[PDB]
Amino acid sequence: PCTCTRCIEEQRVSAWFDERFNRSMQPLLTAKNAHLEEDTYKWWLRLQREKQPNNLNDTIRELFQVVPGNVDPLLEKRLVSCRRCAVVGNSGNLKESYYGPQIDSHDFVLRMNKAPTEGFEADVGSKTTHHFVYPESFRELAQEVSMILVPFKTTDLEWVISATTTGRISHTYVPVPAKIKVKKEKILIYHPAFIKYVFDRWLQGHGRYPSTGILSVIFSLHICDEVDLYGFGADSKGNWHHYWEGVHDGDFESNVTTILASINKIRIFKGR
Ligand SMILES: CC(=O)N[C@H]1[C@@H](Oc2ccccc2[N+](=O)O)O[C@H](CO)[C@H](O)[C@@H]1O[C@@H]1O[C@H](CO)[C@H](O)[C@H](O)[C@H]1O
Repeated sequence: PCTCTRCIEEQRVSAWFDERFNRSMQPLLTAKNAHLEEDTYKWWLRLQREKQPNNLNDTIRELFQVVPGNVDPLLEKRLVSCRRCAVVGNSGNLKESYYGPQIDSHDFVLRMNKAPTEGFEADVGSKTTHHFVYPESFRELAQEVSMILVPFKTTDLEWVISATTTGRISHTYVPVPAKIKVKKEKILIYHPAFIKYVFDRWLQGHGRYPSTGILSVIFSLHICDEVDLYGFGADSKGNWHHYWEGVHDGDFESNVTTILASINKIRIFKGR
């Protein structure tokens, strides 16, 4: 049992939560766990429908010649008794929220997409432990930050290989960076099967596939004991914009987070 006030894993608090949460899921890819079931693989290929993708097992073998192939799938949660995490979305409800110090007080701070901290630190914090990206939504990261690649197609895994070595992939469905500066040892890979678990069990099949925001939340339910959300949802005026500047069912995903908050499995900080 964790030593926090409450523990996300705890069963028999909410049967709605217990129906959905599966403690056996592994959120990160490793050489050990990389075999996909045929149904999961076919579903994952259908997300972006690449023509004639390379063999996935060959692609993953080549990937783990480059980035670490034996990460602990819960990032060494077994060595801590209360891991507290902040998941920071991109909403302009963070503007003038002054949430930075409270965000930075957490053990892990998880960010996503091209969201910057520089010049926004009083609102969004300066700490990042983990940052979710995909080739089409990447920005250079500070050297301490773990990069969590979320792969939506075979080419996303080939892009990690390329962008840290030969720099041969510069376009997917849009232009993508040919090179990144992230150290290979700092790269983590979101497991495809965990994407499908989010879609089937948490989203009950709503949307074409899950948004990055909700993938980040459910990932954090597994790796953390206590989760606080910042920068999710609209602002107080009903605007959806980013704090610095038809694929997903954002209303259904929103409602999952609202329900999670109502049963004290997360806390949501609404901002401004
Ligand atoms: C808006 C939308 O449907 N985006 C899809 C679409 O994207 C494009 C296809 C062809 C040309 C330009 C774009 N694009 O810049 O919008 O199809 C691709 C697959 O080919 C993706 O599914 C786009 O969806 C985005 O996918 C990323 C992950 O790659 C992430 O889930 C975004 O939230 C999602 O909008």
